[PDB]
Amino acid sequence: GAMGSMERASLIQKAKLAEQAERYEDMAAFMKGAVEKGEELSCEERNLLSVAYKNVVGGQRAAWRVLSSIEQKSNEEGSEEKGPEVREYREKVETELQGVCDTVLGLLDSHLIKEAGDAESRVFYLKMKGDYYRYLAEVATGDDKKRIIDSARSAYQEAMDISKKEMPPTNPIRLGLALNFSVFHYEIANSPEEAISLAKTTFDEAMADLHTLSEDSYKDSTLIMQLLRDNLTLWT
Amino acid sequence: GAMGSMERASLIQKAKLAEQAERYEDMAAFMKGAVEKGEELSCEERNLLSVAYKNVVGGQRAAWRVLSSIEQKSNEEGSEEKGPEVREYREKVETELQGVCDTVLGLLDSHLIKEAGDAESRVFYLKMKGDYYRYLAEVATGDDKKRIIDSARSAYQEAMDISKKEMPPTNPIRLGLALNFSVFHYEIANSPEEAISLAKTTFDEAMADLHTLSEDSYKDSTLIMQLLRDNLTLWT
Amino acid sequence: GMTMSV
Amino acid sequence: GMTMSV
Ligand SMILES: [Cl-]
Ligand SMILES: [Cl-]
Ligand SMILES: [Mg+2]
Ligand SMILES: [Mg+2]
Ligand SMILES: [Mg+2]
Ligand SMILES: [Mg+2]
Repeated sequence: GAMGSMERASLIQKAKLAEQAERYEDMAAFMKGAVEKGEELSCEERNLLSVAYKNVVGGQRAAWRVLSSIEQKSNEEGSEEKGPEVREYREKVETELQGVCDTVLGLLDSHLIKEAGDAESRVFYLKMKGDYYRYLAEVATGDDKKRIIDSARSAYQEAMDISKKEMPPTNPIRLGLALNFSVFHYEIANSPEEAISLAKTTFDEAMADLHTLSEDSYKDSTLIMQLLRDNLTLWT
Repeated sequence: GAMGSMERASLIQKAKLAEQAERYEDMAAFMKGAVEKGEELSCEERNLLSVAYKNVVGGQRAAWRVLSSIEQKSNEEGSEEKGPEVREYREKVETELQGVCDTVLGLLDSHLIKEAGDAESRVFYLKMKGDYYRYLAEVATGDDKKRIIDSARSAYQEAMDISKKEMPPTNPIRLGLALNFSVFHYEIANSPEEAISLAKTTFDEAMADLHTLSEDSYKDSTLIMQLLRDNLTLWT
Repeated sequence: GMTMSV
Repeated sequence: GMTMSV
């Protein structure tokens, strides 16, 4: 790999520089190189990995949705035929997005998840696995769509089981996992009631644990609680 | 080239799709492929080419400035030594930016400019040549910096001479050329008085010609006149 | 309109 | 603060 000759610490340093410069493709490539050094990642390093790929795939998802909307309109009644170009270019972006998801899932499988023993790392990586299978599910249309959906569900469920056993209800990783699994239920699994129930129960349990927290921890937890509330307001 | 197998019209169509999806690297590659078909570009096609590369190089310039600022701070009195990484990564971004500028200049030289006979195309392409030499000048520090600066100046000057002879003072291409040549004087050539004089004279001549225009042309011209005014307000 | 995730 | 170009 092109990062094989660079020191692990230099890759991390450059990932932080790329973030400051909003160069997220570079940031992702640097953190991929750091993961491939084979050492476990610290808390800060895990969040650099997540930030980088979340931004890259976020831009690809936004573009895919623009192009998919155009393609769907072109297939309505009374829409003039414009040839294969819209489909081709949507497919190009889709393939690039799938490739990024496959890359992340490959890093998790070789070998981040199997070496992750602490709840904070294991839940973080399993949430990531659920997230990137969810992104694959958003564009899936063929024979393997059900298996992609179930792979997302399975990863989220394992993360949830650990998080409920090992973390307090206000833990930001636990909260963000529940937020995203709730979105999975609503957007992917056609289960809006499950989505709503999960978001409400997560919010209420966290509310009841806020009294245990410092001011700084209270700020971190309430930030994600507000995202659960935003979704509940959208959905009810 | 990877676009050699795609129809010219399909490349243009996909450039417009990439713009809608804010995929400007794709947009640039599609328009590079369209230029390399060897036919002249229409007005609309020229603006697709310009939009695409302006966005790509604009992001690179913004990142280069972030990294250059960090590098300059690291070389101040009392700054801890952090190794070669900041310089290396600034150099990486700089090299990528130079490569994009070289690509654009290569398209202009092979063979957009030599086939451009109408004032609207010739001035447009010569302004582009000045712009991308200006972007090279922004990062130049070596033996060829003066020659890069003079290449920008020479292209702008030829465009100005044609625009004053062949276009009315309110023509948006003429106005944007003068805006950018004024920025060249202020930021590149260390000539703030020339920058100010050019912007003022351009603004005043355009003001006096507005009465000849339709409502739509008046809107297009006054938009760029306001940018000249913004710079004059910043500079005086 | 936007569904929130993190 | 921003210099305008087009
Ligand atoms: Cl394509
Ligand atoms: Cl580098
Ligand atoms: Mg080493
Ligand atoms: Mg371990
Ligand atoms: Mg043909
Ligand atoms: Mg000609």
